[PDB]
Order: sequence, then C-alpha cells, then structure tokens
Amino acid sequence: MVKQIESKTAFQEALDAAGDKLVVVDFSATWSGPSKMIKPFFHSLSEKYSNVIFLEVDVDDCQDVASECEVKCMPTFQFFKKGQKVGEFSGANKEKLEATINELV
Amino acid sequence: MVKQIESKTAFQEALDAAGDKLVVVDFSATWSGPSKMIKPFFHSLSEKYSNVIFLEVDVDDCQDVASECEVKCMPTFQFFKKGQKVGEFSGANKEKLEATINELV
Repeated sequence: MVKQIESKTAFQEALDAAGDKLVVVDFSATWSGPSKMIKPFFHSLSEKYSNVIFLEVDVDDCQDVASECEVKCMPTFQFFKKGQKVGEFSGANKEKLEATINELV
Repeated sequence: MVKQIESKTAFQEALDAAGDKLVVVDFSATWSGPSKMIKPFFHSLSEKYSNVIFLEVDVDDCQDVASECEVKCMPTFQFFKKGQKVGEFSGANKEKLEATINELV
C-alpha cells in the first residue's frame, strides 16, 4: 500500500524491513501539478504489484530526507534494493515508471 | 538588490514596476543543496547588473506562485520582460545564468 513517510527514522526502518523487495519512493510536493497528476497512478501500481513496496515522501514534511537523497525535481522516483539506490528519474511519466519497476523487480 | 517575494500580489506588482527592465526570478527551496550553493552568486549578479531586477521566490512560502509558474526543479530561473516570460532553465549553472542575462538584457 503506499506507505506515507513522516521521518528519517521511518524511511530508514522501511528500507530495512523490505528485505529483498524493490522499494519505489515517490518524492512529491503539494505545489507541483505533475506530482498530483501521477499520484492516483502511483497508488494503482501499489495494488497491482504486491511484491514491491511503495513509499511517499512529501519534500516539505521531510526536508532532511529530501536533502539527503538529493532530490532536484518534483516528482522524483528513486528505486532501492536492499538499501542501495538502483535507479532514479524525475517527471510524471506513467509508462517509464512502470517500465522501471518491471526492469528492476 | 534581490527582492524577496512573499505573495502573488508582490510578484505581480514587481513585474509591473520593472517597466522595460529584465527581471530574473530565482525559484528556490530550503531543502535543495543546489539552490543554496548558487544563492551568493545570484546575489553578486544583482550588485553587478544594476539595470536588471532580481527576485527570489521560496517555493514553500509562495506555493501559488510556484504552481502558477509551473516550477518543476530546484532552482529554476525564469526571465521576464514586460510581463512576458522570455527564458527559463533549471539547475545551479553559474555560467549559463549570467550568459542568459547577457543574451536577454
């Protein structure tokens, strides 16, 4: 389900609990039109792929997590497998989001 | 001098008062490493070019202005001449910022 992240602690704990699973993180902001547009599709992907963990990090709630992960653009999707960042892109491209999930799972 | 913008009213008023002058607007966020890095250089450009107006808009203070202007990335520089947007780029590239100011003034 999309797990809403509200601290650096919660983010680190989620990346540890995932084990072997792909984690897809949506970095979003309330002021981005692109971030809102893709947010229902992000949520449908989490009901479609049960074996992938989907996290949401609002960059204004979690400014230390946004700065640590070096987010530049809104939205940014970063992909992690066992604590290592294994992919990243920015922009609201639905096809590329699902295509990267399939490449990486 | 870099004029700090804290409302949509203030932004619209500044773009009207500039008359014929180039206006360079820095859209920044506190969570962006790139936005902090370029911020002293942005400020030196405003003491170097007296005939250009330099505005700063923090995207979390002014979320309606950030959403109207369709800011995607941090920092974004938009350039305006007589209320019309005449250029834009994102990223902390010092040389390209000054080079665009020279192309447009």
